[PDB]
Amino acid sequence: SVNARESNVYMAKLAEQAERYDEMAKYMKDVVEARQSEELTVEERNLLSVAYKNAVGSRRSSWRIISSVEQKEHSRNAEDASKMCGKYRSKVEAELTDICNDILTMLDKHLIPTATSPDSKVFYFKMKGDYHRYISEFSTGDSKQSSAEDALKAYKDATVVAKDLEPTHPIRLGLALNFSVFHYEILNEPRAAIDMAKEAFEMAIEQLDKLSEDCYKDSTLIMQLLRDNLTLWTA
Amino acid sequence: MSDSVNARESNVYMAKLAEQAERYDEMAKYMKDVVEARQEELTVEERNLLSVAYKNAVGSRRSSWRIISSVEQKEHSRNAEDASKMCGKYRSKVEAELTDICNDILTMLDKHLIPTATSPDSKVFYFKMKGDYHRYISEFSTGDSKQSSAEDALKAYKDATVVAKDLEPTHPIRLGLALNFSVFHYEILNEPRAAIDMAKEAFEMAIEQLDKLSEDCYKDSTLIMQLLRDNLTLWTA
Amino acid sequence: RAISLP
Amino acid sequence: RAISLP
Repeated sequence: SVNARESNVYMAKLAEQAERYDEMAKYMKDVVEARQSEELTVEERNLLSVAYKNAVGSRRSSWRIISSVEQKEHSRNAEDASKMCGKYRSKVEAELTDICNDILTMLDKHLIPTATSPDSKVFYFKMKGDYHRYISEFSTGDSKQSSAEDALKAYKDATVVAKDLEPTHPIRLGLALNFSVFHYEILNEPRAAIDMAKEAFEMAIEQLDKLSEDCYKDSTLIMQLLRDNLTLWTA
Repeated sequence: MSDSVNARESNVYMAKLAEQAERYDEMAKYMKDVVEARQEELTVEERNLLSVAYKNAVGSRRSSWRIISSVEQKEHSRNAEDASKMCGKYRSKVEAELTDICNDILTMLDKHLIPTATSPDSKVFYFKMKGDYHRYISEFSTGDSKQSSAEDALKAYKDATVVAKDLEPTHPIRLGLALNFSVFHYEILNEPRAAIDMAKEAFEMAIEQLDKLSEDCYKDSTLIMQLLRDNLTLWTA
Repeated sequence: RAISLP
Repeated sequence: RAISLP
């Protein structure tokens, strides 16, 4: 009955070690779609995220490298070569679209509807915002507007639930981290990014003392990324 | 054939872009289309792009194979037979990819690249590249298959060695030949004495003539002389 | 260039 | 663990 689950999870772990993430993602995808309304474990949930994050991560990184060369050529009036970069970028975009749509479908149909605890709901609402954001990174015109609006809503929805978590809860901080990034890079609203990140960070600092030895570094890891972004963003 | 000069310049450009994008399977394919569509020799630049492309394509699968085999064995050692068998099936999947990629480049070598090679330089390069790809196959083959691909590799490295006798002992291509050929003896054939003898002989021969190291080469040549020593140091303990 | 959650 | 040509 639940034999296939233990086994897909074993394979997902195995593919992560082998660094074959499209396969890691397909294993974890098969866990999600099978589930009778049972919630993914913390361990599974993280594996799904790691797998999608890496599968998408590598295409995003190539996307950026390919774009930069495209604009390098465009500016050196080498038009024949510019178009070649463009055809190649589109191909990477097709892959990005597929992988993002795949995980977002799983979130809309399976993950978000079945989640109980404040933890899970924030976790999955944040994922959806993230993947809409990834689509927003390369999209144009009305695709961009659409995915921008769904990411925004997803982060808002996540923000609403997150108020039930302590200001130093790592899942609450991570949301503010990505939510502020969304504002700055996609919406081009530097003021609301700075505020959001500043708020999340100050609210956490106000409470670092009310934490224990074996728990505070998970928090500081992320409060640190928050400061690093603020430093970059503030002239 | 004006359309042929452009098609080649274009694939080279895309091979280079795929490399910057770190999409090596597609890099390999661009360079393959350069090979399959040529008149009877690739330049130094292309030859090198071809090798980098296949090397990385195969490299990530080699690295995965090793990790999966290791887990397969920890399992066997733990009497967790189910898990092992799964690891086993997963290892096969990667083996099938390796086989296809090595055979792809070997076919190009056999039918296209070795036959049109003029220079002793490029003859060594391509024979060496051929022992390497048979060596990669031998890495995961067993019994009879391993023997047959080990024999194809042995012959390619010897053929490269014969021609290499026309390069200075300090030539980077000759030195790289000795490094891989000795690695092959050690790892594939399990002949630690022939390996140590071959690396030692290539290092000593280069060192007999350090005064003849040219300014255009002494970087890559020393690098290789240093890997030869590192291997000797390891094999020697 | 801003880091998002690893 | 022996290194072949980069």
